[PDB]
Amino acid sequence: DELQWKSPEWIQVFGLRTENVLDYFAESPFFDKTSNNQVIKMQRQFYMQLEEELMKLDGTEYVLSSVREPDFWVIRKQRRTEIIPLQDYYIIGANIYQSPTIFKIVQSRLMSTSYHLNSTLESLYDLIEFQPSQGVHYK
Amino acid sequence: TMQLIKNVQDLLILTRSIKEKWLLDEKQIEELLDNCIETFVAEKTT
Repeated sequence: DELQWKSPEWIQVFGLRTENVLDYFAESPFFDKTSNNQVIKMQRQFYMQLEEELMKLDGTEYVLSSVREPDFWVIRKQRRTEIIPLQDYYIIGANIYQSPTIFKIVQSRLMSTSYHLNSTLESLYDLIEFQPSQGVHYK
Repeated sequence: TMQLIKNVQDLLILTRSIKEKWLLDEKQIEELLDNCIETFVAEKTT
């Protein structure tokens, strides 16, 4: 969720397009060989029609949740049973985008805010001089 | 903890307030002048 995978050279041996974007999804570390696409690939060695083929097979699925060429697409990782999702990866600018939560991003927010709050609090807290008659005064 | 410390300072303020609340013949003369006046004029001069 914290990382960004890019194989900018992978565009160069092919060019970066849709079926390409699928395959380039396969090239990056974000890809899993435990998916059905790897099985289909290996079987082939030994874009709609692909989606047609995924309907026959049972397992985890990765499909195309966008086309903005030649830049952006969502690629959806979903668990098909009715189709349940899993996570959603975006493809923008020849870089694989990590699908970071919901909850985790919010966690990041809270963490940061709290941290600097603490810093300010201590730094200022050192400053005041207290006398019973004078209360708290800043010298 | 900070609130607690502030409360201690408050107790100090109270104590200080309390402390601040807590904190906030004739013949003798006629004879003596008779001499004084005499000696002072130096009128005697004899």
